[PDB]
Amino acid sequence: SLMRISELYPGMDPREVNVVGRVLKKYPPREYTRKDGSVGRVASLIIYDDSGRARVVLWDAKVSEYYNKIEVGDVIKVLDAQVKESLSGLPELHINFRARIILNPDDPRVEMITRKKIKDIEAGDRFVEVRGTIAKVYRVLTYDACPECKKKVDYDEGLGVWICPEHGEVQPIKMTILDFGLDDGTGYIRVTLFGDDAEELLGVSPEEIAEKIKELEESGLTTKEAARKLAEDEFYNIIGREIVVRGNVIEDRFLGLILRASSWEDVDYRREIERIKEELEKLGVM
Amino acid sequence: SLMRISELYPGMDPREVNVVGRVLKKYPPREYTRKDGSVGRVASLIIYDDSGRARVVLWDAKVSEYYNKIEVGDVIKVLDAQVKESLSGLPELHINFRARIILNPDDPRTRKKIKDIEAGDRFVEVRGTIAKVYRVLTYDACPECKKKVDYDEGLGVWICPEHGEVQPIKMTILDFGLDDGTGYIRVTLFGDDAEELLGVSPEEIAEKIKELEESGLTTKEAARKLAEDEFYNIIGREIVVRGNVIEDRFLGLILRASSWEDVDYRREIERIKEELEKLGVM
Amino acid sequence: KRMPATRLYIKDILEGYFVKSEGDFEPNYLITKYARKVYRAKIVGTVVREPLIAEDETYGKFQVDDGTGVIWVLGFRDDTKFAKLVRKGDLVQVIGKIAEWRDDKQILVEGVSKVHPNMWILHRYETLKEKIEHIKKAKIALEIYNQYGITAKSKVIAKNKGIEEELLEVIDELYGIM
Amino acid sequence: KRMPATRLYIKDILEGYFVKSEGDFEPNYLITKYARKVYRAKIVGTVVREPLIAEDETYGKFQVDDGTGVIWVLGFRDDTKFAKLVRKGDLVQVIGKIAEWRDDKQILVEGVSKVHPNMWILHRYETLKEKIEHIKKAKIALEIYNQYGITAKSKVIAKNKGIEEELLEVIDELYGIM
Amino acid sequence: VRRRKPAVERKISEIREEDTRVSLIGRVIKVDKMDYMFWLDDGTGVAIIESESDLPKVGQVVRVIGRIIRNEEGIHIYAEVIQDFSDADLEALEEIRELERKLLPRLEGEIVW
Amino acid sequence: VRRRKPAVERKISEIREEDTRVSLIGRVIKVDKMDYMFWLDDGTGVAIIESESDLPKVGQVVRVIGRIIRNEEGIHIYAEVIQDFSDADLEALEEIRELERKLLPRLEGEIVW
DNA sequence: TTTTTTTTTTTTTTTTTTTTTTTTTTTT
Ligand SMILES: [Zn+2]
Ligand SMILES: [Zn+2]
Repeated sequence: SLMRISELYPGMDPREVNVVGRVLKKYPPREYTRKDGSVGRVASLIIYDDSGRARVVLWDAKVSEYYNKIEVGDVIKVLDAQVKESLSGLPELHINFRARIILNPDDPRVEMITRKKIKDIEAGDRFVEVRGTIAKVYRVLTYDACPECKKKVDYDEGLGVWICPEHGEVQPIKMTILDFGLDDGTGYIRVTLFGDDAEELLGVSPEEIAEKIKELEESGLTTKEAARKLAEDEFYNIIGREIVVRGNVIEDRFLGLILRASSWEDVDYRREIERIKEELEKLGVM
Repeated sequence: SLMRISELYPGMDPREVNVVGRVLKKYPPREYTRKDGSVGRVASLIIYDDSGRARVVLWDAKVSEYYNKIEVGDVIKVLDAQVKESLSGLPELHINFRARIILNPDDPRTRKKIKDIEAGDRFVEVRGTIAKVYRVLTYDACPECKKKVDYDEGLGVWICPEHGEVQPIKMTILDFGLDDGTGYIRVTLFGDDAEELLGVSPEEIAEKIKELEESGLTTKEAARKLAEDEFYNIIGREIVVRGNVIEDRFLGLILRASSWEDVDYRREIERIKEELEKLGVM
Repeated sequence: KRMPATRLYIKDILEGYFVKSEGDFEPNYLITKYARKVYRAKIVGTVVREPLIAEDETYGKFQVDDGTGVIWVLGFRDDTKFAKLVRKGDLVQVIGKIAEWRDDKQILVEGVSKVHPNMWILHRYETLKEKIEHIKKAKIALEIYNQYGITAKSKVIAKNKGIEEELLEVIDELYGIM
Repeated sequence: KRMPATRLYIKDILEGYFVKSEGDFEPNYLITKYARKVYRAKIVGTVVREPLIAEDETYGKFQVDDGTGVIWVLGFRDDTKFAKLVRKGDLVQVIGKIAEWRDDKQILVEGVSKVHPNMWILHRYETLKEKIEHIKKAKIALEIYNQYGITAKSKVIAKNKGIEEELLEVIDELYGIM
Repeated sequence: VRRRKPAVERKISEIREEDTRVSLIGRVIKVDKMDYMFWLDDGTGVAIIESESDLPKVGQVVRVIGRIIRNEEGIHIYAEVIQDFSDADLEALEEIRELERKLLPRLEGEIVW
Repeated sequence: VRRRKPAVERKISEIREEDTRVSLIGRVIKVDKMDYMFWLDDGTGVAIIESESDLPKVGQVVRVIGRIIRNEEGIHIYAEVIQDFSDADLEALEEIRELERKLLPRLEGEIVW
């Protein structure tokens, strides 16, 4: 079969299931309770081919039959397995009575192991890719955040500790906030980057930003005033840079559409030129 | 003839008797009284060859004919003599009318099932499973008679009642039971045969017996303990034992095994095929 | 006295009728479907699983398969040593007392030792020979029992035909069980 | 609202018609020869001279050449910082408001940053694509204007042909200028 | 209660569909030390024996007790027990297998209570 | 009022007599570190580039903007700007130069007021 | 041919901070 892990989908015919993968992870076998009250065994592995990864779940006698025979780095071939949706929406291979596994198979596969213009953007838009120029820098600042939920933590002066409303006493991490604007030639949209993505774009450490914010606040400025000042005085160099942002669009009750960018990346010029060539062909140029 | 003195037996055919021997001893001629009341003569000599010694008894005219002609160191050839059992159970050569002597001759010189076994049985072959291990121990023995030797604290030497001051050898004793499917019998192996079955040296067994005795156990208690604790692995093994059956006044039939050997499976299968043919299978 | 260990197929032990002696000193025995009174068993098979030794060393056990059946072999206290001797895959000969636990017959190990593959062949030959010998004798004894029962006349007739008196009692006991 | 920065050739800015809004809050804009209303400009060129920073730091300026024209880029007061960023020879992308000083169009710097040579190529491709798109739309809008002018009927016809209502007003304003 | 099914003695050519655990006796002709598999020839056929840990030697006579695995690639035996049958009299074994085949059903059928 | 003439994009082989400031793109083949001159090859020819301060490396792809100097020794370019064009897709640049050559004159000529 | 002597038997098991969007004019 030429089938790849990327082609698996939940509820696909087990008779079509024929994939190979190298074992990346093996988890310990576990007990589980059956509907009849008895106790069975279940064990999970993670495998991958040239296309992607899949969880492989060995059930009951399949654990005794194969689990100790498999090791990390080995390749297995999986046949006739049921495909289920994992808790993260991804395909998993269930090795029940019907399924088979071939250890280190003889198989040829073994050796191989949305763009939207700003003018079209709407409120609540999800997974939008926008390529444009950084046009304005609103605010640059850092706040103490919980390392788990990334929410703002409060300093308790009575106990001398940092308190997260969700996780209690935590060790705070410095979270960077970058608010700017982006222009694509057909529209303008506000953009917000957080932590590691913002630090990567700014090219300055969050600890260094915190020190500069402190100097500004000591001079008689509030947190709001100091954040706007640092963006204009030190991070104005970022304006004019062409970037690709991906995120979801939320509508602020006065600020308008704000693009909460999950990631940013440098422009792939050949990809962009190909998009333009498509548009030129539509106009009757080529 | 190639016959040796060691091959003589009482009542053997005098026509087969043909031995040579050097004269070791000559006793004086004596008179003896005949059944008819007359008086005869009899004289005895001791001769030996490369195999053993024999008393030679010259009767009546054979004394006059040969006695003075023979001397110590001379070799004689004895023919056609009657062989009798001496008072010590050994063969003697009787030189009567029929016999001849040549002075300084020119001469170059059964499978039985345990259910069928009885007390006093001799040369019995029994194939069965080792079922129990009674005792494993070693004792100091005489290298000649293999009997238990006594240590004398006054002289610091080992004394054998039969051979005197001797160098003791360690003798292994293995007492176990054997089962053949039709019966059960006690078995005893000695020395080299027992060591071969146990797969442990007698010196090593003596050391283990010493450790057990030091702990507060007697020789009897230590022998039973070592058999159960270390030699229990021998149980379940199929073997062939050969020996004589003696009846103990309370322990019952004990098979004193002269030898033991591994089972010849093809020989045993052939015996079973014979039994199957008798049942109308083949 | 010490009665014999009977060479049998595991199937014959498993299908038998265990008899618990009410006396604290009387030996337990089994009566096979072919009216064979068995006090001790002698079997030859393969150890199919790695032995089971209880952590507290109170018991040790191992499984033996001979082709006709599968039986457990148990050693208690220091007798756990017997189970430690064997390993998964060993071809062994076992002698012991027949026991019944949870209505399943088993063997209380008296001895276990590794055997040559030709011993397994010898065992099969002996087992079949003894089985035929016993069945033919029990068939004649059953006819005597159905005609006369357990009487002084039937005991004389049984001796004349090479049948032991005990065999008629085993038939009567088996009829009482069934 | 915040209208878009239009990607154009420097020549198109230079040849345009600057429109000064009379209101103190209204944004100034430019109308190109192809009837394109431009509030902000987005250009990609090379800095041809070392920047000019006034000694008193009141203004900072730098020159950009794109092959089709040469334009000055100005930053005032603290915005002088933009001119300090660049150096002679840098290949940069500039966004800003179009201004006219001494009847010469220029760019009031909003942002300037160094770009990869492939960005200059991407800029040329986008500039040409947008130009063709605009010209074809303006040609149809000009025919509508010559036939009907700025009427309720012409606005409906313009929407049907994918033309914005604002485009007809730009044509009328351009005719008034010329 | 899934009691352990005794290994059914078979020849490679006589393996049945309903058989789940078998006992085969043959000679090793090929050993794959990477996929842990070996080729067993008994005279009646060749079976592919998948082993977990014990790999025999080429030319060794062995007895295998294993579970039968039926897949799209064929029928292979997942070996549970592999014993050295190098000194075993297979002629005698064959003779006793025939004796059991003939006499065992007759002995059971003689019971007329 | 001598306003700065924009750099005219040319190939070395297409340089015209009337050209005073040009933009050339090529690979450096030789650098004279004493006379501050370097040899630029674009595929269509080789031009001698006289530099004031910036000297590129041999084998480096560079874009040069310079004034043309016409003397008895030949035509050399007095380099004003030298940019690193090492990662530049010259295939794409060549394609856009041809698109501009074809379409720009047609777009200007479409104006019928 | 040997040491030393009391035979055998039952029963026991496990996703974030904090919130008011954009805009003109100034140039040696
Ligand atoms: Zn938290
Ligand atoms: Zn002695």
